[PDB]
Amino acid sequence: AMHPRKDWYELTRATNWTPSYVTEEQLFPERMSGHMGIPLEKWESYDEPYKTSYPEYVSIQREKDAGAYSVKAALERAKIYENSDPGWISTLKSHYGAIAVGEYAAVTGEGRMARFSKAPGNRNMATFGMMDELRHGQLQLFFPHEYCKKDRQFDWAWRAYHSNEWAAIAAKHFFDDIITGRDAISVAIMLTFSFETGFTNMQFLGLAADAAEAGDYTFANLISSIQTDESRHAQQGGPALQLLIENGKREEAQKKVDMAIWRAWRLFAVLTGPVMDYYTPLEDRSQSFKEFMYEWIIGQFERSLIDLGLDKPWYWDLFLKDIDELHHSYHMGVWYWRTTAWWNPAAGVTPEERDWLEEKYPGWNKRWGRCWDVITENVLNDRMDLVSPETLPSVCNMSQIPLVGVPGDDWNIEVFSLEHNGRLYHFGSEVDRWVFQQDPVQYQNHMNIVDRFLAGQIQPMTLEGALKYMGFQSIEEMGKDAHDFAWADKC
Amino acid sequence: AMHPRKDWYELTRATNWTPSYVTEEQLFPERMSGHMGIPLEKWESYDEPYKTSYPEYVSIQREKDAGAYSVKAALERAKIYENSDPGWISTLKSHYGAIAVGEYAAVTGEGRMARFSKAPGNRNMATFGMMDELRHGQLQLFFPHEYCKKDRQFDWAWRAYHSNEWAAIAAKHFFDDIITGRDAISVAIMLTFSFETGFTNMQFLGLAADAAEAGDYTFANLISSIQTDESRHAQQGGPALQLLIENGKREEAQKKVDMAIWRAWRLFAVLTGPVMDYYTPLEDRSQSFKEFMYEWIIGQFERSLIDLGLDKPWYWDLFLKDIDELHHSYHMGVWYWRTTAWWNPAAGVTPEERDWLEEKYPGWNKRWGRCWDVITENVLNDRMDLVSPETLPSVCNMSQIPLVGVPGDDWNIEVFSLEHNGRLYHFGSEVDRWVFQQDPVQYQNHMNIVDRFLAGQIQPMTLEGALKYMGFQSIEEMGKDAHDFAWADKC
Amino acid sequence: STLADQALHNNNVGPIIRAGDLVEPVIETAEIDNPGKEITVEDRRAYVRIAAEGELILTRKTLEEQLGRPFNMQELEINLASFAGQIQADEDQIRFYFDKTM
Amino acid sequence: STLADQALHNNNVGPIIRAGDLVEPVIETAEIDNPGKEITVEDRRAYVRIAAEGELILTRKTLEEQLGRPFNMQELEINLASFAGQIQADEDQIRFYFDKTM
Amino acid sequence: SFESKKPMRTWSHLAEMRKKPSEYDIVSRKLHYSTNNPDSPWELSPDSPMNLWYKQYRNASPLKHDNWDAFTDPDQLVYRTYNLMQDGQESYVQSLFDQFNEREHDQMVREGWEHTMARCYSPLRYLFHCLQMSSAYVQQMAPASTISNCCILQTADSLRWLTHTAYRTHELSLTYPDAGLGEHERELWEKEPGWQGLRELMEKQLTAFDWGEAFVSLNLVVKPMIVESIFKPLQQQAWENNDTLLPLLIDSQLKDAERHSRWSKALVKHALENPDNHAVIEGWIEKWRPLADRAAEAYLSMLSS
Amino acid sequence: SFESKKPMRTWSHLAEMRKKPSEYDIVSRKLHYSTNNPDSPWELSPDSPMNLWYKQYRNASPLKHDNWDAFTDPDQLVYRTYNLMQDGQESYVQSLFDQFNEREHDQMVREGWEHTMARCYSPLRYLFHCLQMSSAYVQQMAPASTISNCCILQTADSLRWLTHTAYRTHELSLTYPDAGLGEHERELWEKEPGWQGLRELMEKQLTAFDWGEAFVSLNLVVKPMIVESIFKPLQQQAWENNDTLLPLLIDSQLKDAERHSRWSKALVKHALENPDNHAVIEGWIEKWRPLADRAAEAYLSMLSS
Amino acid sequence: SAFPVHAAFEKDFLVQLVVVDLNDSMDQVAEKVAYHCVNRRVAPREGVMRVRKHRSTELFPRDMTIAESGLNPTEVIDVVFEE
Amino acid sequence: SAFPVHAAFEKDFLVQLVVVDLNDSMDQVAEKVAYHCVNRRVAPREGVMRVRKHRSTELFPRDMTIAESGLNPTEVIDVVFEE
Ligand SMILES: Oc1ccc(Br)cc1
Ligand SMILES: Oc1ccc(Br)cc1
Ligand SMILES: Oc1ccc(Br)cc1
Ligand SMILES: Oc1ccc(Br)cc1
Ligand SMILES: Oc1ccc(Br)cc1
Ligand SMILES: Oc1ccc(Br)cc1
Ligand SMILES: Oc1ccc(Br)cc1
Ligand SMILES: Oc1ccc(Br)cc1
Ligand SMILES: Oc1ccc(Br)cc1
Ligand SMILES: Oc1ccc(Br)cc1
Ligand SMILES: [Cl-]
Ligand SMILES: [Fe+3]
Ligand SMILES: [Fe+3]
Ligand SMILES: [Fe+3]
Ligand SMILES: [Fe+3]
Repeated sequence: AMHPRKDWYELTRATNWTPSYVTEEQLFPERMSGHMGIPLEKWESYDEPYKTSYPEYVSIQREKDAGAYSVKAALERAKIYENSDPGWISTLKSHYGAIAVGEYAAVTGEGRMARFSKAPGNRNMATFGMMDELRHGQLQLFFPHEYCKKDRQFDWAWRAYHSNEWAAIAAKHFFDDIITGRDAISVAIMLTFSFETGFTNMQFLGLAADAAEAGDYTFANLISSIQTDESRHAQQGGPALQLLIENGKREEAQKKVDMAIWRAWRLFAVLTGPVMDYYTPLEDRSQSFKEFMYEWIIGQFERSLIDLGLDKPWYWDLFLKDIDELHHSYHMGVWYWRTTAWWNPAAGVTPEERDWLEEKYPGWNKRWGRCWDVITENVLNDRMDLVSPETLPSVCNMSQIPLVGVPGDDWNIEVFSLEHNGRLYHFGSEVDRWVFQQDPVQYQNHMNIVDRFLAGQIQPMTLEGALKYMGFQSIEEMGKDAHDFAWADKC
Repeated sequence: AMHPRKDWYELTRATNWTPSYVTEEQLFPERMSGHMGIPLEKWESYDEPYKTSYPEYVSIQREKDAGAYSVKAALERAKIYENSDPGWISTLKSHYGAIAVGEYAAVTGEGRMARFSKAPGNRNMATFGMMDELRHGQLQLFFPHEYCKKDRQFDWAWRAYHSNEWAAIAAKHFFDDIITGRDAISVAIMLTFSFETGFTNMQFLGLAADAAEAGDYTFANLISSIQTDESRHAQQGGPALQLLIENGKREEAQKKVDMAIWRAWRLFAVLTGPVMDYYTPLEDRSQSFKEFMYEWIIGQFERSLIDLGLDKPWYWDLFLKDIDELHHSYHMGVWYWRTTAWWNPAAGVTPEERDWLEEKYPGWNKRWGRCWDVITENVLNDRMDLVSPETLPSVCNMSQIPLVGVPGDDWNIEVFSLEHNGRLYHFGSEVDRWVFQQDPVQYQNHMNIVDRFLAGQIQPMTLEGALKYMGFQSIEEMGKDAHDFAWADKC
Repeated sequence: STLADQALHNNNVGPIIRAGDLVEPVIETAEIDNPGKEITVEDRRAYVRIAAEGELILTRKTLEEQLGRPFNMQELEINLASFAGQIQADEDQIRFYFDKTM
Repeated sequence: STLADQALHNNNVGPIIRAGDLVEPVIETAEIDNPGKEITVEDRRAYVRIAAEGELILTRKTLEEQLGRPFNMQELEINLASFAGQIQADEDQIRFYFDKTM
Repeated sequence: SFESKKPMRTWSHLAEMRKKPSEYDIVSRKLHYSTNNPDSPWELSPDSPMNLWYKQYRNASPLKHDNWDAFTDPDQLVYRTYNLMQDGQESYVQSLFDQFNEREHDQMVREGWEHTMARCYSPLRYLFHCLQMSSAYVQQMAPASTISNCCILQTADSLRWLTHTAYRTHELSLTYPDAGLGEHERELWEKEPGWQGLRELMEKQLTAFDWGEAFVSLNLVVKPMIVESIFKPLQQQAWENNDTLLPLLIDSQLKDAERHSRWSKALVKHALENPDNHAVIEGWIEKWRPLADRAAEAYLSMLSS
Repeated sequence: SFESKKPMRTWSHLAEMRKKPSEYDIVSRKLHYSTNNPDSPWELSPDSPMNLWYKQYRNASPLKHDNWDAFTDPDQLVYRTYNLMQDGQESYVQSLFDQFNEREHDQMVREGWEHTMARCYSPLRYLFHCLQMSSAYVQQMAPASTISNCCILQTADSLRWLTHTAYRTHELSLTYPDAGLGEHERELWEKEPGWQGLRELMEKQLTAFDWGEAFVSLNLVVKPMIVESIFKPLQQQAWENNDTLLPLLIDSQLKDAERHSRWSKALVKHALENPDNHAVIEGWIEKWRPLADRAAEAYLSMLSS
Repeated sequence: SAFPVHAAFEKDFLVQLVVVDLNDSMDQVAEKVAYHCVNRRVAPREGVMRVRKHRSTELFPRDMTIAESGLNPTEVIDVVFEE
Repeated sequence: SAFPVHAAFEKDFLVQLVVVDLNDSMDQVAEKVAYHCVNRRVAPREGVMRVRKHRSTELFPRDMTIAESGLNPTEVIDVVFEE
């Protein structure tokens, strides 16, 4: 006979002890632990709601991978690369590049917890979380690797995090802030709670629905299997939050959640936003970016956050306005400066798409449409010099993404600037400025790509010099219009 | 026969015309008008909900004053000055000083509207508002004047706004920002809507209830008659807000409301807070400061603001926490530095009061009570040097009130600092810093009393030098403990 | 904030009448002119807060009867210290009301 | 924000099941194990969002019957892509639930 | 050191007065704290927009005096006594309106008078509102509270006259519904030649932002012209056309106008204690008088045609 | 200028390899971007707390090499193959647990063995969790992903051993409910002399923050001691006390331990390509060995008493 | 005497780095910004381009140079059209 | 070599202006702040007073002077007790 896990599970997490040969603070230093002075004894109350055990984990994970790899192997000849709309191919390229090596960096967030968390259940669940992120890093290198021989832009699945390309710096500045650059408890709250229960569902399930509509089952099957792991290890955050609140640290907990959600939001608006409303073929758009936001972030995540006893973030109304607006501008910038991307942005502004955009975001044509009208005219008249940039965008010193606003008929744009230690910084929102002021030692001496350009670090100071600095190795790697402007024929 | 006002009222506000000999912008300059580019024609839709006409106004106002003065005359021999608890007398002294000449400054806010508003109904209602504030200024000089011959601290009903005393600078920095220092539309929204429908009910009706419990009917009758005027002229703001929203200026309107509410709040916490929970005798406390806040600001004002289509301010949760906390600290500071006030603060910490405080603010004794325990010990042991200050408090560069936090068992204090044009500023909240960043040209070269002290403007640099700078003219005028420490006998 | 949320989520409208000869006549009038609305009254000695859900009407004619002397609607200003709700007022009555339901 | 307020004010709980052999068995099981709760299903092709108000139980025993093959509760992890509500799970069942009512 | 001092019988600023302070003195004197600090009128950044406006259009006015605060309204009106006085005047006017309406006064005016009213009387609501707006401006800019208080009451008087005009415009339209009474006044103010001199004068007066020039152009040029060239000529015309109500109404409005003239002249007397002010005042009167003169001439030719 | 280049058959960093890249190479190699910029490991302010931690305890380690990334796990394990291997091993262990329980193995151990288990075996859950925590630390600090991957799998193995111990502690308590099995292990770890050398060793090893010293103290000192002085002696004692399950369980755990020894030795071989590393490694071994020795001595005397 | 500013052009969707000259007039600043906006993402139109500090009400005079303006390098300006 | 700081003392209700000296140690800074807090509004207690930049985690060394600290005049410090 075997004994059920409930009868012996407590012993697997009876691992806290009273140190004697070193102090508690030497063994769990606040800079790496983030216990906020809460004593060890209080951490034994931590109770992970989504448990597993070693023998179950290896058995189940063996099954998960056997299915992911089997489906990939079976569909190799389905001609996704050759037959898919190029905007769908650019979606894969952007996903693997923005994600693969970030998953592997998440191993380190989980390791920070496995060593430095004072909660014994957290240390064990983080050990499984370490393994999960290893899985995800290895899957999302293995899957795009077969496309290396087709297209050098697939090399960026590996290369992106090793470059100074603008989107890679935006990703690393975010992941290094929430995942690898803070104490274990900050990781629990910012990564496992805020990011992994909140935003990743957009990219790993939201996008999966579009992938299935697009007939790319290898990819939809892969990313939904990955999210099954996230659903487990993401449940490390809630119990940590509950404990912090119980021990008089609600305000500190709330501030960490509010900061992580905003930082995550600006990044998803630049990656997932343009994918969902522009790169994905109109016929495959399961829901709009905003509709998916309302399902996953508002209906699901925010409701969970309220159930746990936290408050809506101070900037809630700002956030909602941003959902209607930000990514349309981000898409425009990514497309206009496409040569600096490692994927091929699709413009997504054929009349049929513009009608969908108008239905999903009433007022769209009088705003962003005004800019696309000028761009479309230039493309039709073959004035191509006017469709490529000859200067840099101004860039947020938090998000590392350009400073944007609403264009067209009710033009409004606002930059939020700050002097700090004899330096002028610029932010894309009140909230990004606020994040900086929350922890200036984290950020103060960081230089964004524009700051580096102005400081002489990028030589020559030309578009070409910037491209070489950003890590581009051949003419083929630079982003182009996905359809080589064929969309203009429909205008 | 006479014709009813409804049949001829429209003609009293058919006063907009199309200028020809000067431009519309010359006649209504944006810096004084604040029309935000909204054309004249759109302002004719403005419809004041609380109308009157000249012949009704003079008749009704004649009656209002005949009652206020008759009651004062009839109760002159009631011995309020001699028989009232000295904390009640200090409440009168603080009220008249903080208020009388501010009412008269409000004439100018209403005049700014009567000349520069593009809405014809607003210009006429502001003309009555000009008259109303004249009334209030004149009443609140006339009423305390009889006490000049009893007590020089009553001279401050006239003198306060002419001084550099700390509370007078806090009042003038606020009223000059919301009343006299901005365009007509800013006045409509910040003064008539935010301040006059929101906060003044606390001081003119909240306090009136305490005055009636205290048996001071001259004062309760006076301030409630004054608020009858406010209820009319305060209704200028709502229609302006509705129009701004209709004409695509919701965000600008919302920001102005959010700024004015916060600025008003910090001032009421310093004046009305200590009055309601400490100076007013325990037996006369109709409700606590927090209870009155929940009735007037949350239940009444915020519900009105939502009905008009605005949103709860971004800082709502901060505000609610502040209600539980801020004024206890402000009271402590005003009492500790009492010598710099023109009234006599009552400590309000006898055991019976401390029990009420604990009931109204659970956790009070473990926080502020810790400080009062030390103070009380010193008073009992006649260590009086330890009950008077030998340095300055640090002061907010927005509110002009000291930087405070929660003391005692869960000590927490936070200063929000800012570098701007080579100068370091300090604020008492995230919101006060935010207000500064909203309009730095309004504030940047202002120096608070501490800034002036450090710059050599206050000579000698001593407590006595500071007192002379603040306008004190005799030893009797400086604030003392209201009960000359008799409260310690109950401890 | 549970307390604050509940404080905010009201639809209470009505006059706040300062102490004096209009207090009882206005309470009586609120009852008469809003049949089938419950009227709530909070007495704060210097003023009384009189409310109903969503809408509260005071008619000049009823107020005159309850007060017991000739009364013109504009005279209520002598004693109307504040009010909850938006206001609509003419020679015949005053309506306190909200557009929204919370 | 009217739209956002209404989106937030839900008490929906339940599994999000990725495309595969568990979709229909879980929908069937949700119906059977929560008699007298309405079950809502939103089909997004790559996943299905299955919900009930306040609480949704899945029992191993019912799931095994609906799936048609031997099944241990931990196996649901292969196909549980996400979930709404807090989770309580053991060898016999899984409960999705909220503490609060919005 | 701080010395002991006894309670004063009145405010510290009045404690040296010879005579016992009046109600007027106690509630009206030295209330603008915005004149205390030349470098920042208002308790804000010294270069804030409204600080700069006040430093430019009040502090730096050519009209100069070392004690504007010493100015005294010759009528010594306070809010309380103003309402007592005006309630009496308005009650009288309302009683006239009531009785004249009972007698059907409007029915018996000379043939065609309703048309003269529609053209020369009812558009005065525009002119009167301009006086109202302009009075409010001198209120907010004047460098002493005792001056500003005169302006506040003057603003209220201008609204009084506007309201009389509105009421009577409507009333007259009831007897004469086919004269455009209450319908065509804006068109007339904007396009009728007789109104153009007036409208040009006021649009320019309203854009004179210096407090001294504002006061002089309004109170010493515009307002005496209205008494001479509008109020009195209308009374004359009403008498020739059997309108016996209009002369009585205008006589009540003239009591207001004569009070505005009294405080204006008291202010001139106070200002001329500084010899420099004679040239400053004279030059503004000469700058503004031709606009005023052309205003009056065009109106009278419209009225007498 | 930008030249045209053809697609590569593999990642750009592997494109020069002689042999076709394996699954291991593709998914494991050169993934720490945090080693690219010596002045800021992480994409934050170069003086942020974690940048300073990494510059101090990784970059500035005395253990030095110009290409840590070239390190190769001799077993070339990836997540997929690790789970295949361990699912086989764990299935075997679960099958042993099931069958031995059916045979009532625990009932037939020598008299008193349950007490030796309660004292010498069940508190190992503490020691094993320390190995787990420590492996996680070397993972997060190691300067190549191929080293870190060995540490991740080693962390998982340490949790495997902890879990075996928990399961068997509970199971044994069912036959022997009066030996404090599952009740007194923390007290023993904290106060029992035989555990004190071990607990002192691990508390100090866990506070060695230099990645090289962490690796050497954990993998070259602590872990070989556990094989020699804990695992093998327990198998011997189990055999003398008719516990036939424990030797079989320990043999499965020893396969893990021998794999950790293999990658550790491969790393030493790679590090010793730099002659400076011999003295660095030797000196850390000499620093740590006496604590390890005293750990082992106290344990064995507890076990054999 | 290169002078970097961050410039937001009326009706455009972003702020861009534009490198102007210390002795450029506001008229010349406006033209250099427009190069990177008008006919790229912003439709051409009649009127006069003016320069202000970002979010300001006050426009700089057209003939004023950037050195005379007191602007600092990397400050944000708007380029808008007179109403 | 007067040096103004703004100082928040542990358990007190406010931040105060305290004028220290450029060459004061953190130990001496702590004492000068405590003068204005301990036995006025804060109960005396055993332990060692330490100085940090306001809201910081890092304490300055006890022997470090304010000149060596890199603090600027009018910056905010906390004075707290070692745990
Ligand atoms: O490269 C870019 C990305 C986003 C924007 Br917005 C502009 C440029
Ligand atoms: O000169 C440059 C033009 C465009 C970019 Br992007 C960078 C440099
Ligand atoms: O976010 C960025 C987009 C483009 C450049 Br160039 C720099 C940053
Ligand atoms: O004078 C003071 C007023 C308030 C505080 Br808090 C401190 C001092
Ligand atoms: O030296 C001083 C002490 C206290 C104050 Br308040 C001002 C100056
Ligand atoms: O708000 C203040 C209180 C006391 C002083 Br001293 C200065 C400012
Ligand atoms: O028309 C009105 C009647 C009464 C009041 Br109170 C307000 C306005
Ligand atoms: O114990 C569990 C059973 C099933 C799941 Br899914 C998670 C935990
Ligand atoms: O202004 C007016 C005075 C009395 C009446 Br009746 C009408 C209007
Ligand atoms: O770790 C374990 C493996 C198998 C069983 Br049965 C129990 C525990
Ligand atoms: Cl903010
Ligand atoms: Fe992952
Ligand atoms: Fe994850
Ligand atoms: Fe008032
Ligand atoms: Fe008012």
